[PDB]
Amino acid sequence: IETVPVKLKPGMDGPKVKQWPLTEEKIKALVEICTEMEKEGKISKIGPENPYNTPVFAIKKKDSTKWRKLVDFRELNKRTQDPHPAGLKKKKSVTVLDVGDAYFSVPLDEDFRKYTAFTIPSINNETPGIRYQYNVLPQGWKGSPAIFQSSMTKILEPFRKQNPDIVIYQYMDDLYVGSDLEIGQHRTKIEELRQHLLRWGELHPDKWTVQPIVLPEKDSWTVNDIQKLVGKLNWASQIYPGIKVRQLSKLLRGTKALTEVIPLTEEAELELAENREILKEPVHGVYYDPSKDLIAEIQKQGQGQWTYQIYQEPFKNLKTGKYARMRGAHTNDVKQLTEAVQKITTESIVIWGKTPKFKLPIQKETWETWWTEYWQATWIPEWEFVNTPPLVKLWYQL
Amino acid sequence: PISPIETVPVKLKPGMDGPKVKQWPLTEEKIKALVEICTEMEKEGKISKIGPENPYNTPVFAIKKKDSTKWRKLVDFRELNKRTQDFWEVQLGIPHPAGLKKKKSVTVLDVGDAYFSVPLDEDFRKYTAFTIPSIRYQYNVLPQGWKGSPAIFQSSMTKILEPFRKQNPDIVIYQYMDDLYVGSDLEIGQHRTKIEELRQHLLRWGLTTPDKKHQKEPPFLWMGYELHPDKWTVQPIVLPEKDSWTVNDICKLVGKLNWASQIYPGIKVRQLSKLLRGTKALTEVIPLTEEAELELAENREILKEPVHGVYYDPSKDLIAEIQKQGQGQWTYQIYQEPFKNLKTGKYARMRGAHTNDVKQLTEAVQKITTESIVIWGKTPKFKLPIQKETWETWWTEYWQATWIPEWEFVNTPPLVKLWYQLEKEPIVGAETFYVDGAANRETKLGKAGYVTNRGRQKVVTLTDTTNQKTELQAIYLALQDSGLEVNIVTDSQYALGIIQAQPDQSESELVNQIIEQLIKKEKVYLAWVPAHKGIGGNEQVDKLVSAG
DNA sequence: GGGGGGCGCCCGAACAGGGACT
DNA sequence: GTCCCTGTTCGGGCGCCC
Ligand SMILES: Nc1nc(=O)n([C@@H]2CS[C@H](COP(=O)(O)OP(=O)(O)OP(=O)(O)O)O2)cc1F
Repeated sequence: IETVPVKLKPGMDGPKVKQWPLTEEKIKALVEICTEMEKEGKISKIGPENPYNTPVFAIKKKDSTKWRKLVDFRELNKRTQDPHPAGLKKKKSVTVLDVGDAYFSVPLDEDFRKYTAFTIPSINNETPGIRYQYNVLPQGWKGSPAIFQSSMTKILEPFRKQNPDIVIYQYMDDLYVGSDLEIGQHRTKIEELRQHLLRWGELHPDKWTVQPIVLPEKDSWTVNDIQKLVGKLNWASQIYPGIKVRQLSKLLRGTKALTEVIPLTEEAELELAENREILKEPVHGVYYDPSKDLIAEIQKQGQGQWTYQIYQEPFKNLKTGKYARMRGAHTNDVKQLTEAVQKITTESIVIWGKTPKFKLPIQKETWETWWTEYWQATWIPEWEFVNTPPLVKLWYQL
Repeated sequence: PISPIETVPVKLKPGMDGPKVKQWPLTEEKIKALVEICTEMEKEGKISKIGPENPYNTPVFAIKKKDSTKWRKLVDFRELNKRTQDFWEVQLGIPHPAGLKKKKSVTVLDVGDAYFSVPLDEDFRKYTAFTIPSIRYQYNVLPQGWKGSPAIFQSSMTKILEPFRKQNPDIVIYQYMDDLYVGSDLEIGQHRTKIEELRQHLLRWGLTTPDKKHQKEPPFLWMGYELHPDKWTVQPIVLPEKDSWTVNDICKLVGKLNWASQIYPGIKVRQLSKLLRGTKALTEVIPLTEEAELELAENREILKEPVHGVYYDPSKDLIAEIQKQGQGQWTYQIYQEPFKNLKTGKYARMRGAHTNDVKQLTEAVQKITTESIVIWGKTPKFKLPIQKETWETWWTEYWQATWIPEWEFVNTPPLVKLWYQLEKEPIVGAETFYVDGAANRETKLGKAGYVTNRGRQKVVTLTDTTNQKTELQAIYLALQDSGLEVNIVTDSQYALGIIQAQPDQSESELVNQIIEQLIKKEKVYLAWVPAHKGIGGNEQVDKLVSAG
């Protein structure tokens, strides 16, 4: 099969990211997988005159004895020369299948190959790194689904005609499949498709919570209560211009003890009623724009609770939600946090068919030390680390 | 001989051309070492006489080796290096003896004239023209001085050994440049037979292994260590004894100490390291501070002691133990059976303007984890001087994701603790201070002060200051004039973000004074309010400190 | 004495991103 | 906008290995 020429963005060079250290488990899996892929023409050994490199690692799926190689092509994808269904976000069930295997059947433009180099490390540096290069469409490169789209459309073609109200969507190595079939018939449907895919060679979108901002109800308000209140509202009013603060702020006339209780005037009692409602009405006027990135922000609320907001322009939230989890001993913030970004990435792909840039409330080294131990997705969002002002923490609190 | 291995294709950077640079003068002795070496290389086809068809040239020299009798020929290719393409370095780090496993039979072998056994690409040979003054040659093999040589050799060597590795997966070959550690679980006769097979393999590809450099009996000299059978040791470390120290002197002592700390527990270099600040040149001389003075002494005593490390048993566990050293310094020992270190180390990296002990401990744990994964390929278990409750508190009240892997408490002081604890709710019967500060960008003049619910007000004036600074000054002021219990209300996001992270150390003299006060107090409570929104008595204090 | 690649350690220079202010 | 303050990368010395 003749290849599809591909190019980098203009004025851009190939990736040069250093490999990071791997556990013994992972290196053995990768050495094992790679020698096979080399036995099948899918990858070739290369020298160091190829100046490019991209990190690699591996994940062990669920309960299994099978590892998945996972190359981190985020950089490459950023440098690679560049129709999502609104219906998918509305389905009782949505199932996610891993069709990455399919790509190894399509040769990779010879001139491009060099930009996909990677390196396998050794334990305790017993050897120099072993460098490989790709000869087919690599999994995790955004080029792979593009170039394979046409063949993809032929495969799913009659499964779709035969099942015209099952919606099938593809993102990178992933196939999303939604139906309103009761579980069992959805399950029997899914296996039908999988059978259909070996012949060529779970979610619930409808029940996703939106997380409103909310205000304390109290019989006794102190000066401190009211000050906290007013400050939270002053900020909330950047999101909801409806919000008002003047009558409440009037109770903090003078200079008073933090624990002095203050009887709410009926006006201030009134605007409390308003604001409580101006929060219920949805955020007016926010249009998804695919020329810009989805920004995701995450806040640790404690007790295993996590909050987040997806937006593209500050205060213009496309969505705002919450992630709850286990309350006890073995609670691991880093594990919860990577589970959070995986549930959130998943929702974004489903709703807007795109990946968010995460702003993460963790130290960079703490995160890079451990995230690949809790990762289970075939893709990898972009992120940046950010020590979040302890003010926003209280804004989204439940 | 020259390997019949395929050359590695190299090219200059685009639009660039080879180097033209005059040979510089040479010692007579070096000139003779040089032509003895060249007349021999040329004879073996490792170098070729060139003519006027070669425009290029690059200066050469030589230095005695570690055997003090033989010369090493070098080429200052600094210019050609700039115009040579990028490589991806394949050497990902440095092997460490503590990652080796007990072996029944061991051998160490050097490759003879390693580089000069690997051919250099033909199209690139011309750019390596040099001149021996007393003859003009060019390289047919890899030259020592070019930036392509290490990776091309390291990769070439890896090719050559793959066949033998695959044929013999249970012989372990640590491969560092041309140095080979070969280990096996065979009896000494079978092992020696395998070494011969390895030497023939190597010799088939043009790589000789001279007996002169073939170690057969313990202890083995490897990577700067001595490998005995049950233990390993670092070849002796000698510390300079100048009585006048330069920057370079210092830089040369911190290195040898860092080197030492991998097996010498308790090493410290904070006070030495501080000297290195501001010094605009290596030759600058500096007087040892009194505490630097003392520190160097502590380390000198440490080096006198006799110390070794042991090898690695994968059947057992990896345990890492951490000791607090003071001033943001940490020592650790990694082991499997008590009092038999695999290795040791230190962490002394100051990161953050402001920080505290629990943070740094978390940073020490992360460094040790990453390093255990490189050396043994798995995380260790921890023993830390921090109570479960302390860690639990911190995790509970820190607005960030933080975590430590499996660990058990060790009451070996000095224990790690939180030196003060802000309150979650405002304090009954504690004077309430409303603080604030303002500053004039042009004059650098400012004011900081407070107003309290009991009628107190104070305003302090400052010079050469800033907004942030005056906000921090106001707070310090309220701590100074308050009782053992105080409520403080500020509108400064800056100030609230520092203090809420419970620091116990800072770069800032002012934050340090603030920390002192927070430690003395019985209860503090810090609240925030938005500025310029008429919120009394933030409003009242705003007017006061706003005479600018 | 002048060269090279790797890792480590410290440092200061550069530059990025958020807050407060004119 | 600018100024201030904080965090990152990155290059420069030195240590060790070959
Ligand atoms: N200082 C050095 N610069 C180098 O470029 N090298 C290179 C990298 S390793 C290669 C050969 O190292 P060796 O020290 O075994 O020296 P050799 O092979 O040149 O000669 P031999 O082994 O002593 O026969 O030379 C070594 C150095 F010690």
